[PDB]
Amino acid sequence: GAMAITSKKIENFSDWYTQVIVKSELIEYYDISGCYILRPAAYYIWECVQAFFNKEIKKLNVENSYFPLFVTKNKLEKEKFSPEVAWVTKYGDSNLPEEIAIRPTSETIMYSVFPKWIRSYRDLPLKLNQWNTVVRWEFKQPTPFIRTREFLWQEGHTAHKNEEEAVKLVFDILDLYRRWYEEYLAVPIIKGIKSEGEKFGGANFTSTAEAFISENGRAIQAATSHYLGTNFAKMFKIEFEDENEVKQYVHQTSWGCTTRSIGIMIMTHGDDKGLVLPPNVSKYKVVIVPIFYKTTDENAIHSYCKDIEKILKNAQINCVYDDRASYSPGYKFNHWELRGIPIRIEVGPKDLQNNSCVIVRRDNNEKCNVKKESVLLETQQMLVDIHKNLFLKAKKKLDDSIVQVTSFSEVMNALNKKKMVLAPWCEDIATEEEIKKETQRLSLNTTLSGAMKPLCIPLDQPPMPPNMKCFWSGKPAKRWCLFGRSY
Amino acid sequence: GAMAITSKKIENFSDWYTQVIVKSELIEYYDISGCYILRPAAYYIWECVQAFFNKEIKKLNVENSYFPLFVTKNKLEKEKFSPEVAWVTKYGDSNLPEEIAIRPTSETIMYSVFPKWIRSYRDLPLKLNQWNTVVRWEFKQPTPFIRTREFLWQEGHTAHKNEEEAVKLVFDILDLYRRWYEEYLAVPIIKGIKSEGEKFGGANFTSTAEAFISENGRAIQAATSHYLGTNFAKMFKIEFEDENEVKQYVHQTSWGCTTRSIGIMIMTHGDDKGLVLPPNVSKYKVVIVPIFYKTTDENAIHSYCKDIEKILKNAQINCVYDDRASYSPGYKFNHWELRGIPIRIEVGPKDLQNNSCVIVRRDNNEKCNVKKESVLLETQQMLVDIHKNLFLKAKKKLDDSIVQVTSFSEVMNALNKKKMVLAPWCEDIATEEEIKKETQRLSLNTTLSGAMKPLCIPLDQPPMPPNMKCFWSGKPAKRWCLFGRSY
Ligand SMILES: Cc1cc(N2CC[C@@](C#N)(C3CC3)C2=O)cc(NC(=O)Cc2ccccc2)n1
Ligand SMILES: Cc1cc(N2CC[C@@](C#N)(C3CC3)C2=O)cc(NC(=O)Cc2ccccc2)n1
Ligand code: PRO
Ligand code: PRO
Repeated sequence: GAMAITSKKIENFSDWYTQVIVKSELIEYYDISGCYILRPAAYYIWECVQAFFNKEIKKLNVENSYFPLFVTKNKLEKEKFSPEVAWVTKYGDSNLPEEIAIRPTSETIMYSVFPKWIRSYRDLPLKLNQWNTVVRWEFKQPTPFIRTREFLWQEGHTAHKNEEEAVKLVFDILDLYRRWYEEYLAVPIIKGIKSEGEKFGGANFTSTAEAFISENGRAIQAATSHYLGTNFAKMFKIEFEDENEVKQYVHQTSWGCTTRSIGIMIMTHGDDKGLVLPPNVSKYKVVIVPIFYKTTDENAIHSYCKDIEKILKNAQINCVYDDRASYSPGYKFNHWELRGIPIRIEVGPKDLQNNSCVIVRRDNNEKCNVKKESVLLETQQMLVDIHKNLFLKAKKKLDDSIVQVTSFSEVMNALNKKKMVLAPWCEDIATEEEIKKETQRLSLNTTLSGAMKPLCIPLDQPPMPPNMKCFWSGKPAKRWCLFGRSY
Repeated sequence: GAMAITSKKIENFSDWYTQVIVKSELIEYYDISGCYILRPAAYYIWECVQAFFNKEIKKLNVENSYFPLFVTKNKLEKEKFSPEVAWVTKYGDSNLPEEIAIRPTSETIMYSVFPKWIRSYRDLPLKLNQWNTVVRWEFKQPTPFIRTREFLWQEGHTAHKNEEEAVKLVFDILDLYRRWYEEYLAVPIIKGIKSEGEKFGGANFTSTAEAFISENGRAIQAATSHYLGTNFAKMFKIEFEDENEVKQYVHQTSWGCTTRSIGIMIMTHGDDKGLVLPPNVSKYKVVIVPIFYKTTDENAIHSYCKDIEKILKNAQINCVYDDRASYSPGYKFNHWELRGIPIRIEVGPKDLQNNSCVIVRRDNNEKCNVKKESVLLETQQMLVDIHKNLFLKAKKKLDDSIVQVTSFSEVMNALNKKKMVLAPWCEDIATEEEIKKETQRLSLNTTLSGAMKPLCIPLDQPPMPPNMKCFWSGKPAKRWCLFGRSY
């Protein structure tokens, strides 16, 4: 009975995951499949990254707005997601006069009105962002945080007078996403360009951040930044009069990150005692647990712990003193380890008379004795050191998951050691499907598809030797590409 | 042509309103009726009040969460909004296996899972809040901000071990709503209790803040705080084991405020030059406009204005220097008056050599000469004074809209001078419909209904004389009640 996780992360990944997100109180399941309740501990992470991203995109002059949840068939025909689109058809027990659709993304909704806001070069750039939810009602297997039917995200859309400005903003955003994942979630990502078979519909190109879950060998797209060029401008007639009084199409970007980031964080840092949180996204940085070794007095210990609590709160470090008289210290240790609190301070009589206390890190369980008036400083530093540790332990694990190959015969082996492969590729779009269908075929060897897809063409390219040929088709290769199984 | 408003507020209210919200760039209309785009200037107000409310409800230990947008028929039967509920019935061109509903409110969605979170008195109180959007797909006439089919709001839900705690939280929330409207929107409200015909379905009682628009004589409900008692607990089986090991029902509250607050603010402070913003919800507190009286040099004036801009930004007062070479100073004055900026600073050559500048308040258009090194301080104070002025001018207008009456014969007259009436009332629910139907009948005398409804029973009650009888039914009266036309 007790608590904790009954599956080990390295042995039954999927069940370890569902156990962790339910018992850490991040998530509640719901009676519609693919929909989940975000309880306060998870919503707090989202609020944290929201504050960071809002502050960074105000420096780029992006402004927040809110657009409607619904779109008409009329405006949806200008883009001619068709099966992922949910249709509202009645109110109460009577039918609507015209059925309407719930947004899977806000391109058509927003660009239906862009033309009245953009008429001349004086109106550019236009830079909008929304924090909202979208609905993609697919019938594949959902995964909490990772792939859901309704999810929270941010979506930004910009319009510029030329291509250079737009592309610069695309890559500025992509580095903001790098920081979102590193400075707050302590998660390393790889920047790259999607192949033509995988880019956003209507984009000129799609840039992307990719993460990897090494325990089950799967890549996950972490965020995207599309250069749309003038494609949507042509569809929606977003013209402006330039400084030579010539009509031009705007050059557009759109970009998005979702609550999938939370999932990625859990899958990277979680362990067999459960959740591990980077301090910057944990509401409580410290939990103080008292220990009464049948002590002659509770109240010296109560007094001491609340002294430590006010030391910590005066310096704006939010913490909690678990003084519940009903539970034992061991119960409390596990209760807060499962909920991911980064630092635990224990005081017993032994520590009280040495004017000391025990500090325990949640990441490596290393315990340290520290004098009372030293605790604040040693807490601050150690919070910092926890982040770096999490990050670098994840960074190493990312680096050691990429096997460089030059022929298809090396590929299946690497996939079955739970790796991605970096391979020379001709980038012809037909080969994408072929590679998918062959890797799946040779996967006869755990609920998700064995196909390997192109994940991204890394921005950091290794040199392409002179006559190096494509690992799949034998044609002359153009670039190095990442392939792997994904979510 | 030019710009501005072609209708005066006191003569064609509804058209003045639509002109103001479109031309101040608060709102864009959409091709689905009753749905509106919140452009950045309006969304900024919402973000402001969001920050205030988040900080205040964290002091009450309310925690933010996110629940799904959809509910099943199954969970919707436990509450047996039926016509306001939109039904999703297909994805793409295929039908869903079971149709699902979009939330008009989250009671049934959240309380379907409350029972697994509340099992014992140790689990109470439970305090949740959501920032989200809801859909009420009615076929009455929509009004931007005021009554829409999709709107943004906050909804809080709490569960307590007894009635006293729950009721205390109800009225704590109601005073937070009072502060939201006063300290940020500079809008006075009246606190009261809804009559039994107007309270939330399933509530024990509904407390409410009401506002009044004196230019067209209409009350608007500004926010609500419901004491649900154990009604929803009985429906959803939210039981807990108390400290005497007896099974008890939780006592619940729910409470909400929407973007209707923005509308109320516009209707209170707007004038014939357009929008008037309280500084605390304006992104730009100050706009600096340069004036070149055919000056021998632009650049002394450019230098001076940017000096003033850095004085203002160093002290964290966000402002904008309108240096567009194309437009005249008069154009710029109207451009920023229409957009509601509270303070305008003008510099011409005359002012530059006196080392002075002109400060103009947006509320009363009063202009004042001020020395350069004095500007910061005189800006700060004047921002403050603008708020109080707006508030008290609105407060007076609220007070002078209530006529106290004792018989029905006085009522129609007061309604036609655009007043509310405070009347002695027996509070029998039947009379509600009767009073509605009679006032509408006698309204033959501008697109909205002439019926007068009970708005609220004020918390601030005048004394009820000994044998005072109900103004409608002649029965002995119980309390004083506000009645009027509403939105
Ligand atoms: C939670 C989450 C996230 C995301 N996506 C999309 C790509 C992206 C990135 N990068 C967004 C564009 C920015 C991302 O995170 C997508 C999703 N659901 C789905 O696709 C639908 C679905 C539902 C159930 C099963 C299978 C599929 N669910
Ligand atoms: C913008 C906004 C606000 C609010 N409501 C509700 C009461 C409340 C208060 N207090 C909320 C509970 C807190 C409020 O603000 C309600 C609405 N639409 C509607 O009723 C539906 C509708 C749509 C078109 C025409 C006529 C009616 N639209
Ligand atoms: O869904 C996507 O991938 C793009 C980026 C956000 C809006 N549309
Ligand atoms: O809609 C209402 O009036 C209540 C308060 C927020 C949730 N339900």
